[PDB]
Amino acid sequence: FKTKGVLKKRCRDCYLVKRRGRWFIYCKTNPKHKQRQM
Amino acid sequence: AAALARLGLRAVKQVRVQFCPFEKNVESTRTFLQAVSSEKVRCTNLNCSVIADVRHDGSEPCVDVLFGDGHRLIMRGAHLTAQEMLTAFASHIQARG
Amino acid sequence: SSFSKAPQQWATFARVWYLLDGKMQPPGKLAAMASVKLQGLHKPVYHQLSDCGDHVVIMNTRHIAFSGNKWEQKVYSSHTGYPGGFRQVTAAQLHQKDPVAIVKLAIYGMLPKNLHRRTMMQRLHLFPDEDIPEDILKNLVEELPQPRKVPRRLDEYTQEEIEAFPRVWSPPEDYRL
Amino acid sequence: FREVVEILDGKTTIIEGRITETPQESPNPPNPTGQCPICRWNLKHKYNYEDVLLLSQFIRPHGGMLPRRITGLCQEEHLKIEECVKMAHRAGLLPNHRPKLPEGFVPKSKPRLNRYLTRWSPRSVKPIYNKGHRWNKVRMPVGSPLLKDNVSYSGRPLLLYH
Amino acid sequence: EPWPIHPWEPGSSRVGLIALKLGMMPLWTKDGQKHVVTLLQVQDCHVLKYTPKENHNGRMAALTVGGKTVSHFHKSASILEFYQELGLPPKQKVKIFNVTENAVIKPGTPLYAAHFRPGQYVDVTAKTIGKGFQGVMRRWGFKGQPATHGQTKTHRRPGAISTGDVARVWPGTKMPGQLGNIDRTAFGLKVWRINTKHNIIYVNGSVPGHKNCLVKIKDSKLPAYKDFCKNLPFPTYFPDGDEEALPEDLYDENVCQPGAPSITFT
Amino acid sequence: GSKAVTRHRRVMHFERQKLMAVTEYIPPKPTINPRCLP
RNA sequence: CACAAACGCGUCUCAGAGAUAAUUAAUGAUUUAAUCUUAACCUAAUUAACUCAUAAUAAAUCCAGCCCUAGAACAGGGCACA
RNA sequence: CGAUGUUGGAUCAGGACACCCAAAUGGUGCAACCGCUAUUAAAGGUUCGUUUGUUCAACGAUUAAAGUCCUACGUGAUCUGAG
Ligand SMILES: [Mg+2]
Ligand SMILES: [Mg+2]
Ligand SMILES: [Mg+2]
Ligand SMILES: [Mg+2]
Ligand SMILES: [Mg+2]
Ligand SMILES: [Mg+2]
Ligand SMILES: [Mg+2]
Ligand SMILES: [Mg+2]
Ligand SMILES: [Mg+2]
Ligand SMILES: [Mg+2]
Ligand SMILES: [Mg+2]
Ligand SMILES: [Mg+2]
Ligand SMILES: [Mg+2]
Ligand SMILES: [Mg+2]
Ligand SMILES: [Mg+2]
Ligand SMILES: [Mg+2]
Ligand SMILES: [Mg+2]
Ligand SMILES: [Mg+2]
Ligand SMILES: [Mg+2]
Ligand SMILES: [Mg+2]
Ligand SMILES: [Mg+2]
Ligand SMILES: [Mg+2]
Ligand SMILES: [Mg+2]
Ligand SMILES: [Zn+2]
Ligand SMILES: [Zn+2]
Repeated sequence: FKTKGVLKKRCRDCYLVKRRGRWFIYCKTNPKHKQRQM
Repeated sequence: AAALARLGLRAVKQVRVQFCPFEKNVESTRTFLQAVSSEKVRCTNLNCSVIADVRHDGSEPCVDVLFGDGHRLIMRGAHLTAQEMLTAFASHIQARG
Repeated sequence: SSFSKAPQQWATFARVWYLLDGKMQPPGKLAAMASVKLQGLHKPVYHQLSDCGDHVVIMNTRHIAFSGNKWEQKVYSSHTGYPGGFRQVTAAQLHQKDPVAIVKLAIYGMLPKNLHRRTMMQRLHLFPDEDIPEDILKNLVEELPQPRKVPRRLDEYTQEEIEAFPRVWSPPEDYRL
Repeated sequence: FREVVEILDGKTTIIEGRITETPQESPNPPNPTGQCPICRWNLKHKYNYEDVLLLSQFIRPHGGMLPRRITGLCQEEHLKIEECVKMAHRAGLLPNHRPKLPEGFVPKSKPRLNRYLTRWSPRSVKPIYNKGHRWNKVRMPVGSPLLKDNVSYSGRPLLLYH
Repeated sequence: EPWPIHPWEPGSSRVGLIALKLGMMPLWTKDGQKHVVTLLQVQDCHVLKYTPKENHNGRMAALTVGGKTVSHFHKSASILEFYQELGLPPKQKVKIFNVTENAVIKPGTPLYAAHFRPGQYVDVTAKTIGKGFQGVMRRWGFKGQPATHGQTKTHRRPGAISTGDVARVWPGTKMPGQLGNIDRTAFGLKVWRINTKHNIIYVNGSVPGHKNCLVKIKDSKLPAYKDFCKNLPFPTYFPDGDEEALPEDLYDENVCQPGAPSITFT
Repeated sequence: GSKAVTRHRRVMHFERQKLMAVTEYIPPKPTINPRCLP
């Protein structure tokens, strides 16, 4: 996970989900694409 | 089609879809037949026998799946949606077999 | 009207016991009217120097309701005085520890900041449930109305009202819920 | 309404789709020319979170909302009704619209805290430890900004942040 | 007329004793180690009054226990009247024990050192040795200033006591004052030996308080020794019930008894 | 004393703040919303 | 250690439950698929704090004098076995 | 400026988290051990010595680590006066 102010999908498999009050880029094929909105 | 392809239909013997095209509630069954008789489903298992029975007076579209567990899954689809039928068939395949 | 001086004085300045049900009521709206009654601002004979102040008995304190996310957002901060002794407890945790605490703090905050605040707080009785001692119960005069009208849940609705309310839309027959 | 029933007998499964009678729309809508259900029944800017008799007309038996393409609402009314359903569910209204779990209903937990007009999810809000001074005050949101257009008889605007 | 005796329960709590700290004695274990034990002598321990659970705490009942006898001529009228109604001579130390409702004992019942058994853990509460108004160096272990490198009249002062900006000293400041005459409890002291003839308990380690002081002893409340009350006499020890005298000395399974084959290693 | 052109938005006088608040734009609002009107 | 004591360099003891943040998954609508949910329902694995079990104190109106391992004074414990 | 007495050190430290250790995790060009980053957490710790008045700095031996700062560059009606 990387904490960022702007979330962008780095591939076609990234999906954006709202959890715990924040926005998240979750990725299963590339786990390094995990982003968390600060 | 992709959902069935990613399921490993190697353990299915015969699938027969019997329907009447001139009815008004066979669209879901026809879509199910198209999804289950796709190229990927054909290539994921070759010994499976897919049959499409066409009637005019039956007025009851139904599907029958016989597979080598000695198991018979019969679904008489008159109001069932195609997506629900596919999900139920996939769940049963991944459960038994 | 033709009372003697002493009984007229006693009647005019007599203390009154009020009841207040706090079930599903906002603690702030409870505390505003409780503080009004405690100060005596509901008496035309009220004065700051006079000791005109009535008793308020609040029941069902454990069943108060906070509007919005105040249960998890509102915090209460205390300091024991010793270094490192600053505690900030959430409203839900404080309610779990002590049901009386939330409404007690609300009334204490809404009361005036003079030395009479302690004296008129001694005249406030808070009970977590409808378990009031008979000594206090025999003193009650009237029960004040609840400031908030509690809405009724769906299964509490009468079948007559349910069928009377119209169907704003017609769902399709083939749809599956 | 449609239901799916499953029958198991001798390692054979049969699923059947049964259609039962469903209620229809009331014969006389006050504004029949409206293209939208709420906006033709004249409930626009008229319902709140506590109007369960209207909010439960179109929600799934397990509390989920119904799709807009099925209900027929305009987008703003659909969003308002979804927010109202969320607020009612959090407040405790609609108690029969939850899934049944006999195994989980036995281990009772701490008593539920009474609440209403709750905007956020109860498990997603962090306590405001700082709370700010008068010039920079951290306000607690109450209700939803989607319902700020509701009719106000007293004339005072709704305090959505307090 | 004894009160009914209830069976032991997993969440039961026993009454305690009020003994006298006699002294300290060496003791040896069969593995060769040497421990030091404290002698707690139960001189005259009695149950004085009983208080119901709902009237005392709402969770456990309270049993009042009195220690060694004192003179009638130096007690107050109320205390003398209470002991006259009870039927016992006045006691020096009076303590309250939180017990469960099934372990209650009738007031006036005596208690003996056989209430505890060799191999057990106990809690010992007593007033520690009072050292009076002590300096900060001995009260809190503060390091002093250097001795001779130029320091003027500061060899034992606490030094700085607060911070300049605070403009006050915090309530938790460590400063010279009283040290010692306060109640302290030692937890988990092992019982090695019980002398029934003299009613003396051999408790492992040290015991707070000076010698010949009244000591409140009870079962250990540590979670590691919660359920050792099962094998012990639950209500209390009754010497007149078993109709068979206990041995003069009851030892633990590892205590080197005075009469020993002078253990040699193999 | 700040210059006429700054980088910190150069907070205004209270009278000017009230003037801007009063003169804030008010968009027209139709009597009936036309989305799902006929 | 030339006081009966003090003392370390010497000896003894040191604990259960809840709770969480980040982060994992189960069921499942808006979006009849999926989706840990600023969607409800019960969910489980989970830091340090922090509270609470639990522990200590917790018998009022005798106090002249004399001792004390109690104490600056005041206080506090003893003065029937001997 | 009809006086707010200074560096450093001794004693005692209060606090912040922008965490050095200890604790729970995400990603690694993460095979394991070592590592590199980021998230959450401040109840508790964060050594002894040679030179230098030294804060710093170099060096020796270790540690789970020898954190960055604020506190009148904390603290001289508590101490030193090496500068
Ligand atoms: Mg002394
Ligand atoms: Mg020294
Ligand atoms: Mg000098
Ligand atoms: Mg000197
Ligand atoms: Mg001098
Ligand atoms: Mg000050
Ligand atoms: Mg200017
Ligand atoms: Mg689903
Ligand atoms: Mg998944
Ligand atoms: Mg406690
Ligand atoms: Mg005395
Ligand atoms: Mg000057
Ligand atoms: Mg001056
Ligand atoms: Mg410190
Ligand atoms: Mg942090
Ligand atoms: Mg670490
Ligand atoms: Mg620290
Ligand atoms: Mg500076
Ligand atoms: Mg300074
Ligand atoms: Mg100073
Ligand atoms: Mg200095
Ligand atoms: Mg000086
Ligand atoms: Mg000089
Ligand atoms: Zn990706
Ligand atoms: Zn509409």
